[PDB]
Amino acid sequence: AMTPFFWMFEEREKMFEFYERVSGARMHAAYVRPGGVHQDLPLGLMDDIYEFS
Amino acid sequence: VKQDMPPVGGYGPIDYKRNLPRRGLSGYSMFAVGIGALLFGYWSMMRWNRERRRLQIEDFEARIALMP
Repeated sequence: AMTPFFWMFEEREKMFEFYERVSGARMHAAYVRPGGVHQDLPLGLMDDIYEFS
Repeated sequence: VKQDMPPVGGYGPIDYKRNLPRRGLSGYSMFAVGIGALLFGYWSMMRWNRERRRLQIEDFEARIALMP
């Protein structure tokens, strides 16, 4: 089942772009301190989440 | 003023339905059109084969008249 692998990995690349813009890591975004979220999200993100949804 | 990232007055909804059209023909209609084109091919096949046998009999008559 070779291809939907690639399709949903394109989707997962979009979500890695969101993780990159939020933290800066590709995948190992620490970003969650004990006691809240460190360094809150920048402006221009929620509508991008909306379009992705 | 403050400059967080809020949603502007509420956003639109996004669907959560397994949206499936299930289009295409039924069993009877697809079945009948397949068998109909099949029978069309059979009739044309029968016609070409019997006219071809006529010509092949003519070829037999050629070898008969040629032989002695």
